Amino acid sequence: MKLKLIVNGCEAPDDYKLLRTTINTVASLRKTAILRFNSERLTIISTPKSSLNSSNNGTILRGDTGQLWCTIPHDVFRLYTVISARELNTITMECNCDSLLSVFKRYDRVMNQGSSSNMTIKLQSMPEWNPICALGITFEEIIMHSFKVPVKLLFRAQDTRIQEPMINYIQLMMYKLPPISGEFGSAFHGFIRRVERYSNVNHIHLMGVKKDDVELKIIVNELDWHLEICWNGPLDSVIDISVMVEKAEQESSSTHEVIIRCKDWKVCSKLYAAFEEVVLAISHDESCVFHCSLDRGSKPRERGQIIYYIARSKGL
Amino acid sequence: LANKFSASTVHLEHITTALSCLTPFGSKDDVLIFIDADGLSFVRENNHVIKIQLLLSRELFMSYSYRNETEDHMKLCVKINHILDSVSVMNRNSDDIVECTLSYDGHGSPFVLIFEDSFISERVEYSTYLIKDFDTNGLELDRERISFEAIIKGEALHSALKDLKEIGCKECYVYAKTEANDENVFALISKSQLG
Repeated sequence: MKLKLIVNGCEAPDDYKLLRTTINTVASLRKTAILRFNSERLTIISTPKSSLNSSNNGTILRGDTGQLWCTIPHDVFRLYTVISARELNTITMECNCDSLLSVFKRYDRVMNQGSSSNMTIKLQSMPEWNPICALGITFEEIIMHSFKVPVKLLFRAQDTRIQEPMINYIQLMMYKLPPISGEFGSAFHGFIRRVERYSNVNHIHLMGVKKDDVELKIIVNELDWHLEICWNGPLDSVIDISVMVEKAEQESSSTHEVIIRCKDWKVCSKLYAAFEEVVLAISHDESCVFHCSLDRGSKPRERGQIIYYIARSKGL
Repeated sequence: LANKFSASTVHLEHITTALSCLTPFGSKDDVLIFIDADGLSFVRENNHVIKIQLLLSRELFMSYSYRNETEDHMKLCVKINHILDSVSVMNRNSDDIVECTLSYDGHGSPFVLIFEDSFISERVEYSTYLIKDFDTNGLELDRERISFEAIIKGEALHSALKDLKEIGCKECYVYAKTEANDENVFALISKSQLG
């Protein structure tokens, strides 16, 4: 199950930034993350349904339902040697975010020092200890620094159970957020972080109303006084015992609303500050999806994708 | 606007100054708001013994609309702590705020305060409460029986008040006397720990 990979930060810094942001978000979202290595791309997944994550019982105690998916085209790695005997040569692993984040932080420190080396990653069988293997990582520091991280492989039955959430696209309203690098980036960044000024606020009500032809609002009713925050700047819109959640009747055909938690909003703000092209999709009283897209061309190349699904924190 | 009363301005100093002036009357109590074509007045009373009334005239607002017809004035009551907290959080970025508008739509509706920035507007609605039976007009100066009058400069009076406060003054006595040859004697006598 060879997984020899080469990572360089001096070539195509956008890809390195995307990988760093993905690992940072998955580490800040949950303790362990799933890594799928396909013949075409690398998928990094943070889901409460993972074997290691489900132990914490986050869903029933704190409502940890959000799911984070990141796709990294194989062009990011200088060398992509992924050979397997499964569908499309897919190898699934469940790694710990803390060790990987620490290793990448050390790599960032070394790169900022001035080194221009490369990081080599491989899958090895540690004799010290779903068999558990090690992710051997090596790199030079102008001195061969080598670190190893425990990892657990997943079977096909285990791999297929982890599926990306699918949203009702026809019943979904998408808004194209202003670019962060643009003149309106700072204003929107402040607007997203505005609700953080209220310590005791735990839920925020996002609303989007047609009539630049749409407007977005954040409502807070957890204080002694009703609070409404409106963005008046330009904003373009893209054109068992289980039961179905009850959806409140829409006030109008051109208004989409959803109540979510403040932590998810902070994560969305971090994602917006990380990437340039950001899209906010709202399914009325159902969910909120943050889609960050990185575009690179040569024969256009694969589009780097980061999708964060957030379930409603409360009903409407 | 469609509101019965709507007043918008570009100077944020008036609102904060009025709130600061009203603060010494208690951080957690009621404030009465009077609205009329002349302007908007804030009224507070303490222990039925003291009363304060601060008036913001029509000229202070860049736009002022009072479309009420049935009644010549509107009366409402709000909680000072709510406004204080809301303004304190909303006024953290005092440099960027460019417009401030008050609005009201008669009895049964909230008092609406909107801070409008270049691209972000924050709207807060304050719930209103029944006005206490006590009439603020009860404590008024009988203009036909003035015992004495005096005109003083603000800075000197402020310095005197600071001096009285810092010595822990407990009782105050305003002494006013006049004589011939334009001789005037206005004094404040304090009983405190110092004597």
